[PDB]
Amino acid sequence: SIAQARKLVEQLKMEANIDRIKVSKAAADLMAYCEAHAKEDPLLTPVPASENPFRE
Amino acid sequence: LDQLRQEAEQLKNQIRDARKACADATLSQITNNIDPVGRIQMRTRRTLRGHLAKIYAMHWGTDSRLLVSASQDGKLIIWDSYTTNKVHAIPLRSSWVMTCAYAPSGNYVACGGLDNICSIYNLKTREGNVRVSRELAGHTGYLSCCRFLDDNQIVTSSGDTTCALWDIETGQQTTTFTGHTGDVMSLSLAPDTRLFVSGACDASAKLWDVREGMCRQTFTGHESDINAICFFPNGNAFATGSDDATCRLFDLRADQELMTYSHDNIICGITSVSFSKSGRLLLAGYDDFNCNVWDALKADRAGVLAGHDNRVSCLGVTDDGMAVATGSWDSFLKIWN
Amino acid sequence: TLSAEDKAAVERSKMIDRNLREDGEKAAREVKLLLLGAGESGKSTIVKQMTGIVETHFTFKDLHFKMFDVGAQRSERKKWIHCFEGVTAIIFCVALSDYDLVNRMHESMKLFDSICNNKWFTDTSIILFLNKKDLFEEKIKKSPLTICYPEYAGSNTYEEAAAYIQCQFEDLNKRKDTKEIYTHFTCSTDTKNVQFVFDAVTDVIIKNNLKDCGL
Amino acid sequence: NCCVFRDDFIAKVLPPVLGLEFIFGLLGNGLALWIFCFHLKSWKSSRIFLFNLAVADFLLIICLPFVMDYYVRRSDWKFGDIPCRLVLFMFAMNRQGSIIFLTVVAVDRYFRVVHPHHALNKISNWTAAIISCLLWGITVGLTVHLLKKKLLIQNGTANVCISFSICHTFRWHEAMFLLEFFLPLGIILFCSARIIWSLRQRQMDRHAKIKRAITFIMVVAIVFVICFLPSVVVRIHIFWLLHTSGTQNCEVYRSVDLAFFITLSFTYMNSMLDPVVYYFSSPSF
Amino acid sequence: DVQLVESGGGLVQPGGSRKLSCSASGFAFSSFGMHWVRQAPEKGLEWVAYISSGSGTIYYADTVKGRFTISRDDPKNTLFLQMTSLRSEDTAMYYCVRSIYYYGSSPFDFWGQGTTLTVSSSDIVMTQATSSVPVTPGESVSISCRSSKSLLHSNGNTYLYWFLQRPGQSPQLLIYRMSNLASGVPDRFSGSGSGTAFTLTISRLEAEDVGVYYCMQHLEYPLTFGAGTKLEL
Ligand SMILES: C[C@@]1(c2ccccc2)OC(C(=O)O)=CC1=O
Repeated sequence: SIAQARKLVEQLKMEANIDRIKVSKAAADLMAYCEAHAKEDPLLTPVPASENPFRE
Repeated sequence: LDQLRQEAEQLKNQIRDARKACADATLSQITNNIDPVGRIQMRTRRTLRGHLAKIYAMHWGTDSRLLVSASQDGKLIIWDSYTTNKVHAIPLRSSWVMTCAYAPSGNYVACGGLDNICSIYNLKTREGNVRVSRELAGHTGYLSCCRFLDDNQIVTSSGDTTCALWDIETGQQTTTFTGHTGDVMSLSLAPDTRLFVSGACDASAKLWDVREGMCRQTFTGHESDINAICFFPNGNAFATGSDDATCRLFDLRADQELMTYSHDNIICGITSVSFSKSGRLLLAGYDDFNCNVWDALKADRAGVLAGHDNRVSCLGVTDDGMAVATGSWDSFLKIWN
Repeated sequence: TLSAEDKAAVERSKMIDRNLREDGEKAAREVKLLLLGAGESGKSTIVKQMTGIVETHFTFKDLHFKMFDVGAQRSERKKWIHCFEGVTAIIFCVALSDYDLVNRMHESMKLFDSICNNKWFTDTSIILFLNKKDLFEEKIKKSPLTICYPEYAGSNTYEEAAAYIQCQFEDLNKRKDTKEIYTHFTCSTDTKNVQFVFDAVTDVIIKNNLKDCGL
Repeated sequence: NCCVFRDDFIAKVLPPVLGLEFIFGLLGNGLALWIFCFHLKSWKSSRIFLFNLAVADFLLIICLPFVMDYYVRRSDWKFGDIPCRLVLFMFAMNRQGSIIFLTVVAVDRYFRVVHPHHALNKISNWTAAIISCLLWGITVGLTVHLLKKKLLIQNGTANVCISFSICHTFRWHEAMFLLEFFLPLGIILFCSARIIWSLRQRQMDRHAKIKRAITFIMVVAIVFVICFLPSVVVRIHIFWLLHTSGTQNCEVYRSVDLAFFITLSFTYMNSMLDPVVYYFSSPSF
Repeated sequence: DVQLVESGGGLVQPGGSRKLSCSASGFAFSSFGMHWVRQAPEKGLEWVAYISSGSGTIYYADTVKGRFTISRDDPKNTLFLQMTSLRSEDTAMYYCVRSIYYYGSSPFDFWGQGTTLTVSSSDIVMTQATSSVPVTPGESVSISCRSSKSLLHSNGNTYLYWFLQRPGQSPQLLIYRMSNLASGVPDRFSGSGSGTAFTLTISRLEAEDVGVYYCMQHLEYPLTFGAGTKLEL
């Protein structure tokens, strides 16, 4: 009732007072991180069978 | 009072306007010139046998060699993925288990389900056997997920629209999270083990704060129940998989939606979502017995992990990113590579 | 080409496999029944005849039954109903004395419609229990039945019951080609419900065996 | 010098008979093998028994070329020792291999229906394989009676490649037919009667699947009787006429002989009916 | 707590027979493999026999093969070693050692109390040449053990163990698989090295740890102990 509405409006007010970065910048660092660790992904680039623990 | 009819609406309008203003372009436009990953081939390297009922959950150890699985037959097996051996076999008190977890230190495992009780087992005992160490109670609904923060704390999500943080020794609920208006089905922990997100049947996800215990942000956009969630390795994004045959990737800082992964030929829901070590591959488990991998930056199906005879209910990727293990309702675990 | 420790680990794994196989063989010989109802519909009477999930164990004619009660779950029913996809039968309990109270008959009918037409319970047979015979008779011989079903057109007697009630309940099952529905009246003192449950279980097991054989 | 088969009819009447037999049995059992090989991969005890029966059918259907041409060449043939000695043996193993498996299948169905709670209804695939191997061993043991005894089955009248040479020689191969057609029969008849009686008493016949099972179980017995009766009838008939008169006479052992030839012709309506009497229960079409 | 107690010693005439029993209480006896280790008066340790879990695998030392028999009694938690045709060279104190094998386990964890026996009237070889090292407390000491054949298996494990026996006490496990530290052992000890050459290091030396140190292999089931080095002063 009254308590539920008060809690909801307080939560919405708290959520609305946050700082958000631009979407393009978030995409930029997401792509940068995804590209930086490209070589440490055996799943992406198949690993040579010499060092494949699950050979089978 | 009538205030819920106007202040709530105007605050929602302000949130929508802020999100729209903060949106300039899409992720696809940025990653339009990125070289495609290409076709990906995976083969069934191993196959673990011994379960006699549908498998509902699994978890990889921190050494990327040991894993634990749960099934309806009331058994909790700990496998050795390198040699397909059975290190342990714990008999459960109640066979209605729908979740499991592995401690980061490798000392404890956890399980829960329709009994509304989360049980914690001890693996390093002087008596040589595995015995239950603590039984946590206090939830009023079926427990769907549980993740270990450390050897001393654990977070759980149940069907009573609440999430709680426990203290293992005392057994009391240190903090309780409220705000969802539907069953909470899954949760994931941030790499720094300070924040976590939960996916509920309310067709929405929230970002909590373990320290003080209040909701920080709310993400909407889906159209049905959410059955899985997973954090991006960076820790500033997460992916959700709902029942309307759609996987989506949100970003915490932008507080918006980045991409949706849908295909016209897919009509079944997603039961599990996981990422790769570098975050370039997104793996999802569907109800059509398959398991598609998606280019996380281009939304292009790069491969199919076919070879299961029933619904895929769990999915996991090792810490070193060397293997993928899937479990289905036909009581078979397969470690792809 | 293995070492001593590897061979010992393999032996331990084989012993674990043997124990798992024995436990599965022992568990596969039991009969699982799922109990449903509309609440305070006589489930207590049924369970006395012989937080979360409540399990009951009873034996009849050297057969081990397991009975699951899901009355303790207020959450959504479509998120965990698929767990009981392998139950051999479903026991449904309805109180015949709730026909003129607050309407509950319609709620029971809606629940029966939802349960009987689920995509998971496409094969599993359902056993229907109707309770409170004496009190229901005492009520109908005074209060008319037209209040709860306006479309009813018949005399006011017990013989009219078991008609327009059990037939209409069986009419909700628009999948008559695959699964059968058994109805059986019961009351506080009958001492024969276990026999009916055993007969239904034997019929279901015979059908399952014939299906498995391919015949 | 045991009296010869002076008919000159079988070699021109039986050819097309043993002939289509080829086509029907081969196509049916080949389709059965194709379905069983890489289309189900989910086997059970009854599936194992049916597969064993199909293999026993295959062996005869591939050993049929010889008899077809042999008599087609007017009771004359070709190479002497090894081929006929093997061809004759490969068979009894097929015949005595189906007679056992039909009874096994009938007993299995009886146990599934009449006693639905008996533990025998749920056995491991390993146990089924063990029993199947044991039964295969048993039938091989019974049929091994002719292993390398060549002087009689092969003896040169310039053309004989037969074994049941109407004569008086009592051992096993002979005794086999008398009992190996009643022990089986009695068991199948008893099982079929009990299945029908029980499945009808418990008020289940109105179900379509139950009705289909009721027809099929009786069809199995009917086919078994129709196929395997005439050979045994001719055998008891020739024994009767053997005991009434002289052993070496054969002035009355001719019509009964030609009968044996055509009567044996019947073994395969079953060999080729196997594909239709079984595996037709729940086809995916 | 966990403890193993055994008895059955005494004086036996040559050529006779005697039956030994090990009483185990405080742990899951059915899930543990049981060894049998002897010790001559002043001639170190020596492996004798072994029985696996479920009695599905039994090995014997070549010296006592045929004469000795080892059996276990799971329901009543008792380990039996029946021996016949005893000879004068068998006079030694015997021990009762448990061991459980799985990925990451710690074999040879707990050692029995020990019973004495008296009598009236391949085969990897290690060298522990150094015998006496008198060092004052507070310093650091090193121990060396060398194997004839390399102890590094294909899978990467190095099956070498270290044992310590304080005076008038049962031997205690220190290091397993050449690098791991046994539970309940202070972090002062540290074992390292390579194949065919191993060493143990003590950082800071104090009192209750003076005794005899032994090294052992676990590659092929004939087990061999070292000669034994001891610390004086
Ligand atoms: C007499 C026999 C035959 C017929 C032609 C050539 C050889 C043998 O007919 C049977 C049979 O029908 O199964 C097996 C035989 O030994």
